[PDB]
Amino acid sequence: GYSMFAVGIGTLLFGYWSMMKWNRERRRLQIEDFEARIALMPLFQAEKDRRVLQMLRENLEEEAIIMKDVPDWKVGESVFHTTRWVTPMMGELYGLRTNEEILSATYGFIWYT
Amino acid sequence: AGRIASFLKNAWAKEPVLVASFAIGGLAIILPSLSPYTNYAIRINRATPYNYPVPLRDDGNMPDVPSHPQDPQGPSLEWLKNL
Amino acid sequence: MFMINILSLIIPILLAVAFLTLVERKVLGYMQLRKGPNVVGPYGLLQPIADALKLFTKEPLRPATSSISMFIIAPILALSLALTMWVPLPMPYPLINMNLGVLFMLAMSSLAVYSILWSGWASNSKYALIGALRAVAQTISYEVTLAIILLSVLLMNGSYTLSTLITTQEHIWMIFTSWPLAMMWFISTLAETNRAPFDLTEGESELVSGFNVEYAAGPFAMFFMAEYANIIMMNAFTAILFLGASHDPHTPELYTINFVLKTLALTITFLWIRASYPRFRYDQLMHLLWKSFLPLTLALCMWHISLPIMTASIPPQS
Amino acid sequence: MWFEILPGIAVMAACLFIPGMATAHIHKFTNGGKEKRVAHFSYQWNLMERDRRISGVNRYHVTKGLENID
Amino acid sequence: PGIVELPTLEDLKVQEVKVSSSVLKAAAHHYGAQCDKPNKEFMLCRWEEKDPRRCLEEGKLVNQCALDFFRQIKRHCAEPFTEYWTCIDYSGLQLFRHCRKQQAKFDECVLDKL
Amino acid sequence: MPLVYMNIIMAFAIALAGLLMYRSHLMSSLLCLEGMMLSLFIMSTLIILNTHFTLANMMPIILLVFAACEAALGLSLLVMVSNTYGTDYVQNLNLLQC
Amino acid sequence: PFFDVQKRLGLDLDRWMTIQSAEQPHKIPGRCHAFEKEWIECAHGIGGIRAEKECKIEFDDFVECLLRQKTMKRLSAIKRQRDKLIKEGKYTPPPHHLGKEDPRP
Amino acid sequence: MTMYIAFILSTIFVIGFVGFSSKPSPIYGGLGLIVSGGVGCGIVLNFGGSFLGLMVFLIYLGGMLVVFGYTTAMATEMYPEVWVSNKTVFGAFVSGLMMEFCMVYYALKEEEVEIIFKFNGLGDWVIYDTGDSGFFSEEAMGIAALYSYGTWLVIVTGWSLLIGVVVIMEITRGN
Amino acid sequence: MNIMLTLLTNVTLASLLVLIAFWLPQLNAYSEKTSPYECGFDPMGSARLPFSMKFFLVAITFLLFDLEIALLLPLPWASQTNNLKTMLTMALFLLILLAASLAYEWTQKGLEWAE
Ligand SMILES: CCCCCCCCCCCCCCCCC[C@@H](O)O[C@H](CO[C@H](O)CCCCCCCCCCCCCCC)COP(=O)(O)OCC[N+](C)(C)C
Ligand SMILES: CCCCCCCCCCCCCCCCC[C@@H](O)O[C@H](CO[C@H](O)CCCCCCCCCCCCCCC)COP(=O)(O)OCC[N+](C)(C)C
Ligand SMILES: CCCCCCCC/C=C\CCCCCCCC(=O)O[C@H](COC(=O)CCCCCCC/C=C/CCCCCCCC)COP(=O)(O)OCCN
Ligand SMILES: CCCCCCCC/C=C\CCCCCCCC(=O)O[C@H](COC(=O)CCCCCCC/C=C/CCCCCCCC)COP(=O)(O)OCCN
Repeated sequence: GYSMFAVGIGTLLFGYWSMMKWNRERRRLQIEDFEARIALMPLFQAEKDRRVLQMLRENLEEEAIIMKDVPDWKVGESVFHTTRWVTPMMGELYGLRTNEEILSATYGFIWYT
Repeated sequence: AGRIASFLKNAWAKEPVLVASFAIGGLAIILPSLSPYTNYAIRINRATPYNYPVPLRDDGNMPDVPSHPQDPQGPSLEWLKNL
Repeated sequence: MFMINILSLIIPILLAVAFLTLVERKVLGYMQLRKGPNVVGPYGLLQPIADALKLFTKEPLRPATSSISMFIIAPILALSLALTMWVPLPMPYPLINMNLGVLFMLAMSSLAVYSILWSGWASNSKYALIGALRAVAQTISYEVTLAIILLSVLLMNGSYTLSTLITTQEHIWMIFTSWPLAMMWFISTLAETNRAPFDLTEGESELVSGFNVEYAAGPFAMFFMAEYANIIMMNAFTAILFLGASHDPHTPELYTINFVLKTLALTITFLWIRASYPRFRYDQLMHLLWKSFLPLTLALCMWHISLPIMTASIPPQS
Repeated sequence: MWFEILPGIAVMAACLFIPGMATAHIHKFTNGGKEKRVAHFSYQWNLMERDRRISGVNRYHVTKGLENID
Repeated sequence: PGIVELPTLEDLKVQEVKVSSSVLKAAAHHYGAQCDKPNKEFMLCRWEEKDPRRCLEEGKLVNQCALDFFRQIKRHCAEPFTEYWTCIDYSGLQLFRHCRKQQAKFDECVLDKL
Repeated sequence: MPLVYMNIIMAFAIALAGLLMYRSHLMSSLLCLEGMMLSLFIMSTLIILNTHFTLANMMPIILLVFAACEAALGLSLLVMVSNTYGTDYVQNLNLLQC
Repeated sequence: PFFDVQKRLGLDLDRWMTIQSAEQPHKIPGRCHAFEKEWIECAHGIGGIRAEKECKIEFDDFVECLLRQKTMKRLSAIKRQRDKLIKEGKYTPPPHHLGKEDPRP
Repeated sequence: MTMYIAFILSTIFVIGFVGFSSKPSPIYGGLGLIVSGGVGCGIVLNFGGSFLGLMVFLIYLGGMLVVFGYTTAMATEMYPEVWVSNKTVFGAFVSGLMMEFCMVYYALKEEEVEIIFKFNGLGDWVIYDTGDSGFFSEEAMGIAALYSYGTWLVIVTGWSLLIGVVVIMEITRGN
Repeated sequence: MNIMLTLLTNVTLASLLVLIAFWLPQLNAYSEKTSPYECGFDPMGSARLPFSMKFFLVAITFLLFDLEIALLLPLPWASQTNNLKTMLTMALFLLILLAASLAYEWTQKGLEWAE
């Protein structure tokens, strides 16, 4: 019985040592690719800003055209009392677009498998 | 001393599963407080940059904040590479 | 092109089940100093085809006292879930890549039990009811232990993603770090698939045919297909979880071959186990899971929570 | 025998080889020949969506190198 | 409640960076080393202003710095870099680890030329 | 509001009505109680995910824990009622009046 | 009725989870973090009776961020007018709203 | 608008609720509640709640298995009732079905305040957030926070579970 | 969307197998053939009579131990936090009360089946 238990515990200790080294290396690798993401984030933020603002401007121009006949409609009138920037709702950005873009924007990531 | 000896003897003879279970549970409870690497695990968790490090507005009174990543100030992960 | 992949996954799995029937008959034969099927086709190769054709050209009967709707729904559920349980398995790439693949496997398995329960109840026969209640008891017996064992083993992996298990084991099999949990997990998969010595629900000696005694022809063949598919699926999962095969990104066929060999070894081990042992009484199985496996499993869960912290070995991907 | 059990085992092994090999080949065929992209988190999905937009053919797999920045 | 002011589509134009995510990931470390100044200026603007409309010029400087960086890379060694980002691009997770020879060659290239 | 929210609130109302109007079996009422909990879990989860309240992601789990305790409590009482009468019928429990 | 043991002992048994603007893991913000921050700072220390009248603007903005009732109304109005003008052929939608845009990074 | 998948899923949710609230045999009540749990898993999955959806599905599967055992043990009758074997069960089922129908019609073709407030529809996709960041799942982070932020919650729930075991032992003792 | 197609395909295949099984073979159904099986003879009572459950107490306990699993599944993510001493203390505390509730029901003869 001693020999069996000893072989078992030795096997476990070898496995623990190996996994310790391997998981430390994996954590270093994760830090490295996280830092790549960090170095890349400003460019993504800049172009995301420009993309959002361009979609909002296009919607604003199309809404100036569409809502000219209705009598008392301010084009581009906010629904908030505050004057600070509000992150656009998904519907506002893609409100006047095709169902394929709306589907890709709402459920594209959830459904990707 | 001799009461618990024969007690653990009878337990190892009658219920080795419960003996091993209580041994493993007790080890799991007490060993983490005696380890020098628990702090290493806390530090490893703290060194993982999940979100963007927002820069600080320099006011001329920050001698210990880097002005470029490769500058010598700021935290170092050298201890981690040799770990 | 995705439906091509779905069919590519499913058609082969059903063929592998068909020929697992033959392999089991021959392995049990040779362990019993006989041969098993060697007449229908060279080396009994055509025996599964004859069995399938014989079953789907025989008259299916609906019992007079049975609830027809659940009677017919139960085998559909069984076979469709048996096929569904394969889609997140990374071989080395999965058909469906999930973040929580292990937990999806748990939920689908837990839903699989209802088909046995419903079929027994729908039948409105005494032996079918006894088989169904044995199934209730079996789930109560192994469900808590099986989940906590997965949790304990998965702590080293860092997530519930099945494809991460390949990276976790690039240098060593995870059985060298958790062979006690591996033993208890193997026995829990024996109980979870209703296999000897834990196959109480069928109860062939005791209850003649258990839950499916009423079932005939095609509906019966569907229950059989589902069970054997589950036997291969569990073993494949066991292989991925404890014996990770080295994966080369530019040559995944090597991983596929290694993985298939390991799952075949585990399946043949099930057949061996069936050839070797007497059947457990159903009350005894509950005692075995609740008085021996659950204390050790709780202690080993504590140990596997404490160990990566003690040793600064915690895995990536919160 | 015992080696007469091996033909059925070989047929079963050939049937089990198919799903993984088919998934690998179909992934490579429908992802530009380079191992279908994994998006477990929304940052990877954003990378894929940006890649789809800049390709010009509405396919994420097509990759634009330094030959696209004049 | 007041009209929302938006930039015109003319002020939103810029010379885009039209390289894919594998190229960006292969260059990311040196790109974060070299273009740190405008990127940090832009992120400080962005996080103090809390308005994307107030940090357009910083974003355009970000684009121009990235384009200058990539132009230097193209001018001094496109071939080691292409090797490296092709290796990176094959991977479905785009893992840095499977490409260490190509990364080593690219790193020696930039260290000696620039 | 959204159509999905309306449907979940309707599910709660239907289960509540089911609990209120008894038939013969107690187990059916116990099921209705479980149904109410299920709809509460779904509703709270939808609200929490939508508003991105991160720390509130744990409260539906607590909800499930307590729901399990309530379910266990209900089944114990059913065991005792059935042992007394050989049946889980509501009509049997009429010993005490107002 | 309410014995404030937390405030007397300075414990924080459940106050960490009461609002959306309070110290989330990894600094993940709530969808309506700024609106709630504003409504909380506007009404702090003035009592319940004054806060309902004097901070109604911040609270109305907060509720609009939460449920977005006015935004959906405005979008519905715009799309109904678009449907009406398109049916008669008076208005033609732009190409970048039909799937033929020049996408940008 | 887009495919109205979640609307179909929530309607099937309501239908399963009508199924088990009609108070037919428990074998069919548990079936209805299993269907509801599965489609609610799907509903939550479509909003980014993978863990919570899969978890509620798992929990309710276990619960309904226990309930099936208890139904055969104590809820049996010579002729268990289905939705069409009884005027009372069938009437409740039909009334629930067409009540859901009336609510859905009145809500989607015009804009009425049923009880709490009103709604026009538009599909669920409009209220999303278009947020772009992260190497993690925010749901998983908020749920993992139970062990660092939610110490008090862990304490009270663990105590209640231990007390629940003690309580069922006390109730089922007899004497 | 791919998982929905997969589930649809699997359910459709199984339903088509059932359809073939019921519409291809010759059917000769009579009352003797369709009667309940009880090994040669007619059943005495109904199979819908109450069937006593002797493990009724372990079944209720399973409901409470199954929810312990919902509280323990986030543990791989909880390990990534910075205050590991609080996380470990809490995780250990949770499993200890789970072991104590098992020890309570075990010592009070709650795991023995009714006789
Ligand atoms: C006055 C009477 C005292 C004794 C009787 C009290 C009866 C109630 C039981 C215990 C009272 C609760 C006290 C603990 C409240 C938890 C919060 C506090 O302790 O801080 C925690 C400290 O954690 C410690 O581990 C305390 C928990 C230890 C308690 C375990 C056992 C105690 C309960 C025993 C009785 C319960 C029922 C019976 C079961 C045996 C977390 O601090 P920290 O993580 O730094 O920072 C959090 C902020 N972050 C997230 C931004 C970083
Ligand atoms: C692997 C899964 C997919 C496999 C792929 C194949 C899919 C197979 C689908 C399952 C059906 C196949 C079953 C095989 C036998 C056919 C069963 C049935 O459809 O045939 C008869 C259907 O016939 C009907 O009884 C009435 C005949 C005509 C009905 C009119 C329908 C409208 C058609 C108008 C006629 C004009 C020409 C139509 C063509 C354009 C039923 O007669 P019945 O005797 O009871 O059943 C016993 C069948 N036996 C004899 C073989 C044992
Ligand atoms: C501080 C550690 C805590 C965490 C670890 C534990 C986690 C999980 C393990 C505990 C699970 C609950 C255990 C429940 C105990 C039940 C006791 C009992 O009544 O069973 C006895 C059997 O056990 C006993 O004999 C009673 C207690 C005897 C001692 C058991 C172990 C006590 C501790 C032993 C080891 C001490 C510490 C380890 C040191 C190792 C040496 C270095 C009766 O057996 P039956 O099933 O009824 O037999 C029926 C047929 N005749
Ligand atoms: C330095 C820190 C290390 C921490 C500790 C780690 C070392 C742990 C050492 C002990 C490990 C033991 C793990 C075993 C778990 C269960 C053992 C057990 O006791 O179970 C048996 C019962 O278990 C069985 O015998 C199994 C029954 C079914 C057998 C099925 C086939 C046999 C197994 C075939 C080979 C198994 C291969 C498993 C792994 C496969 C690869 C994945 C108890 O039952 P009884 O003897 O009746 O006593 C109860 C009353 N006192």
